Amino acid sequence: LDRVESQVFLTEDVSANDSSCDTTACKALREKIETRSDVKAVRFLNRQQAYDDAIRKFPQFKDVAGKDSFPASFIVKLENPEQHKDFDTAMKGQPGVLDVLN
Repeated sequence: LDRVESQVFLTEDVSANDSSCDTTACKALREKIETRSDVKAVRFLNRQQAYDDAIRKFPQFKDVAGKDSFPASFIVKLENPEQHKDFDTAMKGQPGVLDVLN
């Protein structure tokens, strides 16, 4: 068990109709994250998965949310939980990054 993971949400261009992070922008951002010395692993959650996860927890949005109104993200494992503070800051300053949680 990793105690914490970082979730890096992507702006709407990065993830558009991209189910597996196969577009130029998504790959460019993944590579910028993966090659950081403080990053252990990265996995991608597409817009469809983000919708399913959100609507599961908040069905109230069902009538107003389009199938792509929930941002995609990278779930990132760091080498240790202490590394999350400066990682978050760095990620928030990356073109294509919407927000960072945890």
